[PDB]
Amino acid sequence: MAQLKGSKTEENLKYAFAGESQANRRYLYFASKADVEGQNDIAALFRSTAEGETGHAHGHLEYLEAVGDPATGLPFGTSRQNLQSAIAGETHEYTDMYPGMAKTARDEGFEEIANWFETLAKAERSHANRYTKALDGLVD
Amino acid sequence: AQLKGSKTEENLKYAFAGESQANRRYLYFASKADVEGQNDIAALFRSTAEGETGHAHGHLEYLEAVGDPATGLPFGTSRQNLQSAIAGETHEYTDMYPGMAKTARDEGFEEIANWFETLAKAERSHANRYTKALDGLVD
Ligand SMILES: [Fe+3]
Ligand SMILES: [Fe+3]
Ligand SMILES: [Fe+3]
Repeated sequence: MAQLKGSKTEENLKYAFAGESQANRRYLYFASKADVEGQNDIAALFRSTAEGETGHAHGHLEYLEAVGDPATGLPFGTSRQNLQSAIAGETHEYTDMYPGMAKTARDEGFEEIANWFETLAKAERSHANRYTKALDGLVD
Repeated sequence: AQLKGSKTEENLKYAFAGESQANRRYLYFASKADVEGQNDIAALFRSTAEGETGHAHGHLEYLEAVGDPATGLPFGTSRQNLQSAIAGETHEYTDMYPGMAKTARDEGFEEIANWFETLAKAERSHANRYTKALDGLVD
């Protein structure tokens, strides 16, 4: 638990959590590509492996509960804590991250990617708003 | 304008990492809600997680033009995807997880060291299954 704070192992858990999260997403993408190809056994293999990566990421997050949410630095655990962290993250995404990435895409000559980032800014704003209403009505 | 070597390429990789993590985080939060009996909050975290799956999917579609953010290798076809997955998993079981276990043991986190060692063994097994699948792929 707490002796983790400020260690290299803390940073390794965060890195491994990021890698495992991405591995799940990547393997599900690969599974859908296998679906389209009619490669049903390969698809099923990707999905089974992706499920293993979910368990791995879950374990990393269990350990990180001692130090804070890797996306925000905020405590996590209870639903009130979780909503507060998700709100903070989402708010940062819609106010700064995606609009900044949109502007840069546009200025580099990637109009469609800029429009995509703007679509995502709108999406995260809707997430942040829904989470806030949920927290506002929470009875714990 | 070429995506390869652009600031936008790097931003798509970063955004992909963020979106991937957001889905894992929100699913974890959904399980905490389930245990507390906050079933409406659980459903909101799951719904939101599904949105983040879409976002990650779209970032990956753009990154197909440049390479797999985990390995730098091409992806698209099952042959390419297996090859990339094998390369990533091999890095994790030979280098990443053993390095992390050594640091954890050195810092006195013995349980965590063993966790990373267990994961190294799991990724080796992943690599081996993907290699078998690639070997018999009808392509
Ligand atoms: Fe894993
Ligand atoms: Fe969101
Ligand atoms: Fe998102």
